[PDB]
Amino acid sequence: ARPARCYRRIKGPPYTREEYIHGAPMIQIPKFDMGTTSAAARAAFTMVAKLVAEERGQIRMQALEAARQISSKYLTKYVGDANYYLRLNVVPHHVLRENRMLAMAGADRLQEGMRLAFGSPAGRAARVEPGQVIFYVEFKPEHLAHVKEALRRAASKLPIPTRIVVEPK
Amino acid sequence: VKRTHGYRYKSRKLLSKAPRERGMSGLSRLLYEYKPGDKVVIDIDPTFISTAPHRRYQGKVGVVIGTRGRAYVIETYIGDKKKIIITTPEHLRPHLGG
Amino acid sequence: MKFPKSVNMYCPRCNTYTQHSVSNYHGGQRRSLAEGQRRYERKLKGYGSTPKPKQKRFAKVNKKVTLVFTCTKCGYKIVKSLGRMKKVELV
Amino acid sequence: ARGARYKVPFRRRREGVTNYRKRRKLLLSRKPRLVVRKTNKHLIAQIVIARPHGDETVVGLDTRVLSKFGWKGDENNTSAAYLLGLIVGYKARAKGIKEAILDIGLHRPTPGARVFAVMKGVIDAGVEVPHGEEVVPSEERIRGEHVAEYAKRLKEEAPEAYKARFSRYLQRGLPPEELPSHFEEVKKKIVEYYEQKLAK
RNA sequence: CCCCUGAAAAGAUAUCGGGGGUGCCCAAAGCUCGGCUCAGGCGGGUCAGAAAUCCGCCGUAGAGUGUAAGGGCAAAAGCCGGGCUGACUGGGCCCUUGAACGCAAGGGGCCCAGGCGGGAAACCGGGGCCUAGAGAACGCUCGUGCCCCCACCAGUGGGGGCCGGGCAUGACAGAAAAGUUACCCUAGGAAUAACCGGCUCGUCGCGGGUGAGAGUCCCCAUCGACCCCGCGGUUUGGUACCCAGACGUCGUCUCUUCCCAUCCUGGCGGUGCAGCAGCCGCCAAGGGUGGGGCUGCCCGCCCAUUAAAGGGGAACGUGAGAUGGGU
RNA sequence: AGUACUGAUCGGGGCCCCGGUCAAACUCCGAACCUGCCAGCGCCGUAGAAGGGGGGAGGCGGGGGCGGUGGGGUAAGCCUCCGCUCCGAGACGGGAACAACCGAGACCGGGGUUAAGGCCCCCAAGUGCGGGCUUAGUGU
RNA sequence: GCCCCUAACCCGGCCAUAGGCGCCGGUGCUACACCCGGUCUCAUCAGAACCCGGAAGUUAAGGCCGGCGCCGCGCUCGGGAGUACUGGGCUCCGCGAGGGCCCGGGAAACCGGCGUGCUGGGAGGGGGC
Ligand SMILES: [Mg+2]
Ligand SMILES: [Mg+2]
Ligand SMILES: [Mg+2]
Ligand SMILES: [Mg+2]
Ligand SMILES: [Mg+2]
Ligand SMILES: [Mg+2]
Ligand SMILES: [Mg+2]
Ligand SMILES: [Mg+2]
Ligand SMILES: [Mg+2]
Ligand SMILES: [Mg+2]
Ligand SMILES: [Mg+2]
Ligand SMILES: [Mg+2]
Ligand SMILES: [Mg+2]
Ligand SMILES: [Mg+2]
Ligand SMILES: [Mg+2]
Ligand SMILES: [Mg+2]
Ligand SMILES: [Mg+2]
Ligand SMILES: [Mg+2]
Ligand SMILES: [Mg+2]
Ligand SMILES: [Mg+2]
Ligand SMILES: [Mg+2]
Ligand SMILES: [Mg+2]
Ligand SMILES: [Mg+2]
Ligand SMILES: [Mg+2]
Ligand SMILES: [Mg+2]
Ligand SMILES: [Mg+2]
Ligand SMILES: [Mg+2]
Ligand SMILES: [Mg+2]
Ligand SMILES: [Mg+2]
Ligand SMILES: [Mg+2]
Ligand SMILES: [Mg+2]
Ligand SMILES: [Mg+2]
Ligand SMILES: [Zn+2]
Repeated sequence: ARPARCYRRIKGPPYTREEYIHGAPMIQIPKFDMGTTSAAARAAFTMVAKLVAEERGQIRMQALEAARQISSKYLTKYVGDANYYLRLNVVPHHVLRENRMLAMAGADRLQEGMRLAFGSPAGRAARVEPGQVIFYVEFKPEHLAHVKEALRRAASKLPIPTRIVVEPK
Repeated sequence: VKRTHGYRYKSRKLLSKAPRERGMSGLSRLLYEYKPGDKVVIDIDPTFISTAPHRRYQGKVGVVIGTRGRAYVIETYIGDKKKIIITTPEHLRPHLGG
Repeated sequence: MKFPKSVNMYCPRCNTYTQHSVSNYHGGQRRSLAEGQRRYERKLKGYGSTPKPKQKRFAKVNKKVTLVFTCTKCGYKIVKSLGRMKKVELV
Repeated sequence: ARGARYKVPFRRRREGVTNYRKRRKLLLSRKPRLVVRKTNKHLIAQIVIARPHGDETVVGLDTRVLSKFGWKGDENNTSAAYLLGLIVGYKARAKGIKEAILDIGLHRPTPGARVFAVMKGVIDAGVEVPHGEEVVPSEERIRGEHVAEYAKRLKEEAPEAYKARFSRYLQRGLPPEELPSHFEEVKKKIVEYYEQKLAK
């Protein structure tokens, strides 16, 4: 895959209508809510931590997934699934394109260079704004250090600067 | 590709109607008797599109010049050229601004 | 498309609607005494290349459907075209 | 009804009194409309001019006006329809109307109907109303000979059924077998009244 | 040619921009009048069933409307039935194609006259609910007119003319048209490629953050999944700014210099450093980095040594210095 | 902006309800803004508006800056649209040089005052003034 | 004749403040209805409907009027909010995509509040000329 800097910047309109996009990729993220998802048991949790974007840009689906695994694995190992709720708040609706000569992908992909330069689908990304909430964690106040560490580890995998915001529910 | 030019070639928004505007329209616009010299506004009715003027005349103010059977002859301007729109009253409204 | 073999149609000579029989149009044979044909044979005589263009590439798939309506009362003939489509079936 | 995307129909359409397609075709004429309406008891005849903010009724009358000329027949039979049409036509001619277009609304245009009886009365008063030659009822039905023949047969066959079915005629003092002559007298009265008014 | 989007709420608007369609089809899928209401759901009902015909309740259109897309449409523009042929004859004006602003064909609208169809009437009908299905000159053919002309006059046969329909150019504002040149020739072009140069860095090389996991235990001695941030200009690519009256195109030889992201030589540290060895990091470019076999090679592999037998830049250094194996 | 039509999309709760994420080819709402007619102001105009006729063209390769996340593209001193301005066809001051960045529009000669920008020297004008930060020659 | 006032009826305009569901009332001389029949005009499988002829019955329903609750809808109402967005200027910040300052405009969702048809012509009825 290309470096994420190639697709970090928002440079055009959103590309999301899958009934018009040919060969649109599937969303590979297997689940979006972690931990104790039922609201009856979330009533125990009183602290809210939020990993929040600082700049405007695009996060790739693989980057979101890697942050999700690192944060969820840390939270399971050190807080236990019965003591937290973790939600990846954004969905990668945007479809990324790449212009490259390749295999059987249309007769217009066999012409080299910038001739017929509209690329084929290459992945998915979530277009985010400043102050947008990327990760949302509900937790009991005793696990604040572990939750902040999990959010830091998740933030290490993302292409844009972020911050952690802690507050009461 | 260069722009195609049908008689209604960029008229999706102009010919769309809101859900509260659906169906037949009121008949009061039929009952305005315009005399020569009256000022009218070309406001296209989408339910009678086959008799409606071109989209370029929407919102333009014209002067009634005469009557042809049941239509009205309206002298208007597109930029600086004088154009003649012969249209029935259902696409016209009286101009109240003088 | 199917078209009737007889219609009720206005006749300009009768100045009224009469019954018209319906037939397909058939072009007449080119007569050798036509002025253009005479000029063409004159041009064909003598040495030289082929003197006139002859179309090689054709694009039409159908011809314009042409029909003759004959007034049964007076024999006045009206030839009309129904547009470019496949050949009609008289029924 | 349910949701913002529901389009409520026009008030007169949802009350079921105006066919707006037919109304638009009538309004294209640009002529006055002879509106004829039927009820269970009376007949309404109006000469209407349509305006952008509301129709203007030049003349309007139901069949209660025939009592002014001494009608003792039914309120809404064919003879009553004709007399109402005559009065409305004379009033419209007084007010300046010389042509009109028949407007029957949701009623059916069956031949010999009371709406065409009203139209025939209006035509005889002196107002031109276009119509086919096969819809106006016969002069026998306009005079009311059908009512008289029914009353005669009912009196011959079942007298108690005759009294029950024509009680109001007998209260009024006109037996239904004398309907044509009384129609003739009332028509003479109306014609003389409005013709003297027109001369003066 | 046509629809949506691009298109930035008047108009106009491009790219080998995105999603699609067109070269038809229909005597009914055309005209009109009337009646009715669709998809779907629910209750009851012989065969009968998920689905047949029947009774009723709900049902904003979730149906249908020939055909793309968009728009329109419910006592209808849909469905059924009745009657029909206006998919009519002769003309005019206007809109669009073609913005303001010149300019074909085609298409649409409003009408006047003739004569009709449906309808009580109003009213509608010059094809298809609307926006696509479209063709000059010359020639030929057909229709039409008590029509006009053909050379001193009349006649006969024949020819031509005006008006209208068709026969076609799809490269669709209209030549009738296959290759090859490395044997090649001309006029030009950096309006336009190949080399170097410029811009860019996807690719390539290099560095860093993170720490699942491995490491007997032990994330970080040594690695570093899933991801992310960068640098160089050392490969390849993109673009086409300069250079076609010409900057000599690979490799090698010869000779000089520069960089450091260091292979050895100097200094230091860590180690899963007992010694011998090995691995990892930092400073450091003064010096060294060789001889052969294979391929034109660059590269690569191999041989015997060696402290080690590093990698790059200099118009891919250096053909007015050579060589000429390759191209 | 919304997620109500057409679509996607994460959770909870009981086909519906609630919260959540989206739409160039979705839209109940909806600006700034642009645009038609009328009246006025402003300005231009009888030393001649609108409108029309005639002769002669050049040109029909454009480019730079800024703005439409314009559309495309990894990006490009890249391709292709929209608008103002400037270069081309425009002198001159500043920017270290420099067509289009800032200032500014040049008949000739002289006097003065300012614009951009600058005032330790090169170099005209300040080793100017108050407070605070930096130890890296960071930076200028 | 003409002027004024005014229910239910007729012809309309705007086309949900007018629609939907549920509950409680009022209205009946006249008017609107349900209603009673099918000889005639006309109509179908069916006098159900349409069409015709009536007046025994009833306000049960429709229609019209008044009240309440919910859903939907509306508003030039308060908040949201001078927020989002935006026309013009800038040697103003940021590595950059971008953001900032000044002059001028300025929403939407949603929350609360209020409202839940208004109106033109005619008939009929009442009061004057
Ligand atoms: Mg862009
Ligand atoms: Mg064009
Ligand atoms: Mg049409
Ligand atoms: Mg526009
Ligand atoms: Mg079509
Ligand atoms: Mg119909
Ligand atoms: Mg054209
Ligand atoms: Mg033009
Ligand atoms: Mg066309
Ligand atoms: Mg002679
Ligand atoms: Mg051409
Ligand atoms: Mg060039
Ligand atoms: Mg090159
Ligand atoms: Mg060179
Ligand atoms: Mg790489
Ligand atoms: Mg680490
Ligand atoms: Mg290169
Ligand atoms: Mg050069
Ligand atoms: Mg040279
Ligand atoms: Mg040289
Ligand atoms: Mg040379
Ligand atoms: Mg070093
Ligand atoms: Mg070289
Ligand atoms: Mg040489
Ligand atoms: Mg040399
Ligand atoms: Mg050789
Ligand atoms: Mg949003
Ligand atoms: Mg605009
Ligand atoms: Mg050009
Ligand atoms: Mg430009
Ligand atoms: Mg300078
Ligand atoms: Mg000085
Ligand atoms: Zn004839």
